Amino acid sequence: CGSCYPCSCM
Ligand SMILES: [Cu+2]
Ligand code: NA
Ligand code: NA
Repeated sequence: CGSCYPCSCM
């Protein structure tokens, strides 16, 4: 990250 920080959704 994003809205799943820390990822892997990115
Ligand atoms: Cu992330
Ligand atoms: Na960031
Ligand atoms: Na990813």
